[PDB]
Amino acid sequence: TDAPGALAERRGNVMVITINRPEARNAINAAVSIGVGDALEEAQHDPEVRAVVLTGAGDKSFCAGADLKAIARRENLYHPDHPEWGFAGYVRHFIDKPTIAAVNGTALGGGTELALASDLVVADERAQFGLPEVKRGLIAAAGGVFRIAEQLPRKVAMRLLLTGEPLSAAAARDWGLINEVVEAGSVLDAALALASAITVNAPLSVQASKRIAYGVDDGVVVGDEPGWDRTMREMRALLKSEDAKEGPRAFAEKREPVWQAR
Amino acid sequence: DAPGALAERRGNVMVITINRPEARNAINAAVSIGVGDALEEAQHDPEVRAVVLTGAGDKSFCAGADLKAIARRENLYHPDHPEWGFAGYVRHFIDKPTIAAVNGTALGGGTELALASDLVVADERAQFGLPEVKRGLIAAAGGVFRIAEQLPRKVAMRLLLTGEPLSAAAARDWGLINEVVEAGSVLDAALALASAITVNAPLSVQASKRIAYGVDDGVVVGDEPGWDRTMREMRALLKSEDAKEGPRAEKREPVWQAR
Amino acid sequence: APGALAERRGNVMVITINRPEARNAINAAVSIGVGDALEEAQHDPEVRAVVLTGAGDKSFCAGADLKAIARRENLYHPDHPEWGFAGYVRHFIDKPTIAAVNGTALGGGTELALASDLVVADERAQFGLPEVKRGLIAAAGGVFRIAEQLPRKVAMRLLLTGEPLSAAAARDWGLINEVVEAGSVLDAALALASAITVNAPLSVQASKRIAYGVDDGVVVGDEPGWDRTMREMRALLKSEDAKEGPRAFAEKREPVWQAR
Repeated sequence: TDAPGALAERRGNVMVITINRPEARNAINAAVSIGVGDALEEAQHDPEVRAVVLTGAGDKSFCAGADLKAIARRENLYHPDHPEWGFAGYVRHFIDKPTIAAVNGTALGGGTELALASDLVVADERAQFGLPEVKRGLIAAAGGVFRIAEQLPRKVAMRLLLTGEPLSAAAARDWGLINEVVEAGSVLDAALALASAITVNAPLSVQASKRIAYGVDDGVVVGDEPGWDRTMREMRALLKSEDAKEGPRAFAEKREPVWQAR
Repeated sequence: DAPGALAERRGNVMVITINRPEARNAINAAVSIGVGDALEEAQHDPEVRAVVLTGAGDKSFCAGADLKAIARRENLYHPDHPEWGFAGYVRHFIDKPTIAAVNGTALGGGTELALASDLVVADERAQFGLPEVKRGLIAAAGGVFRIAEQLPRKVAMRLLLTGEPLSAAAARDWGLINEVVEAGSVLDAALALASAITVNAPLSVQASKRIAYGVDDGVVVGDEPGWDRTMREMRALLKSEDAKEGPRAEKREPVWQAR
Repeated sequence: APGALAERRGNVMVITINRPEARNAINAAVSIGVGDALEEAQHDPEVRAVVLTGAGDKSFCAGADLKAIARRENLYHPDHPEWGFAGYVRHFIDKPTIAAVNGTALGGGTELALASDLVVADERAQFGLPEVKRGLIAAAGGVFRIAEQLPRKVAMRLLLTGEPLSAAAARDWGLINEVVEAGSVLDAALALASAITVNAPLSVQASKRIAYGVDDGVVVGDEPGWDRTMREMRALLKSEDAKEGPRAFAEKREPVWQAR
């Protein structure tokens, strides 16, 4: 085997990054973060690259979320040499070039956070979104807790965040959270077509427009810093809780968890 | 002849009911004391995993600030907790989820209670809106700065500047509220929504809420400029002749002096 | 002829961009006309609302005047650079502003709509930020305001593709308030003005100052966006691509970008 966690390939002036763990529903671990993060860095630096598409290998999963076995090992999910890029080497990894998530199937928790972190999203009609973290005693630590209400109407975002219940591709599109819903199996082609609608434009204009729209000073999205800081503060406490143990233990034991609030 | 608001348990939910149906459940100090105290009790009671806010009866959730009490110089907030704001509710952050069960009219202050809630479920007959501008006042209970945070900017500005109402169906379509339900069933629908949250990990829910609202040291810090600007405008506005003329106007058109 | 006209319709000042032969594109003459009228409206207590529209039946405003840009002319009000593009986009006033979009509203024209409190549009109107197709950017507030007024993902598609949005689609997202029958946009705008001007003027004015976060006359929350926009635009205007884009559009051909 020895296949990398993520592949990178070039379709003309678009870099296509494919999460490459279908045997594990394309869940994020450190190996995926290395593949994705390095490819994004290459995309940033190669002036022949005009856009990036992120997708998942196979026909069922974009990204099922953070790898639960890695969490259980109390293992870092991020690029080991680039903690500053966050989850998947992606969610706190600003690049000047447009990013499009091509959501080929399940996109729960971490998968939805990858969508939120992308500029644009095209989804297979079968794709499901959501932030179910609150059902397991953790939280959407990869940006979801503070970005969801930035990209969906506040009340709609709060229902998703607090219930942990999923959202169809159609409902995601209706709220303005993803851009387009496409026929089963066509998500990569559709995303490359959207990429083409951007890459025909003036590169310096697209790059400058991105930096201004996200409030970027020196490669950092300034406005996200308090969100990251608050998320990190809360996770530190939560990862120390008895309930964060019970969530996984209960799921495995096929019983409802019994929460203690400690 | 009754308390301004009631608090009761439905399982692990505290239901807080505004209890002035003869005054269309308008907010005065008596309501603010009851609501505020019930919220603070909810916050520290481990048996309580969610809060539902609703109005007594089949007609009104909350018609707004009590204008009779407004005319008569009486403060509307909790006298021991001015910092909780209008109805003891709109500047009273709690960790636990809050659901407005809007059983009828929800105008001005009433819409501001919805804005202050995490989630909103509404009776099909419910109306929202911010008619303060028609009465020579403003939406001082958070409405002026929160409306554009929860609706698209242009849609919000139209509501704010015209003072015209918004139907329950329209609020739902815009994503200002979560669900519209059949007449009479709003409390059971809110309780169902509460159960979709309370099955989840409490510390997860509680942390998600703090992060999502940007809470540090129990306060929504991002709201401070809005409250400060509201307070300065409101103080200045209450001295204007138009702020007197508006409330008084005997079912006739007001005549504005811009003074 | 002045770049903008101003008339009264009751207690409403109607400002009309007056370069129909240039698709009502913005130059310094328009900024002078619009900016002066806005400030007159601010200080005349008989004026309770303002409507901004374009002359003719084809265009509200097709954008920044491209010949003026090619000459490196300033497009703003010579006496009031602080008001920004069209003497409008950084010119806060107390009183409600309604853009009555009678047709094409692209680039600068969409930026006028973004800067207005409310927007009513002719069914034929198109919105969009095609600056990215001409090697420039929406420097008149579009780059940072578009995601404030449309859902982030929808905004980012508009911004990065440069492709337009129909009046109906803009209304469906809540970017504008209403879509009306061809030719009726001014009447629709006046009707909406009336829905506001009957209200208490002190209340309306205070509601505006709070909703936009106005302190000591300054819309303070927009400062970082203006500052980033300004620093980027100055760097962009020095690139060959910023000259190629408009040259290519003038020459009816595809551009060849160099990333410089």
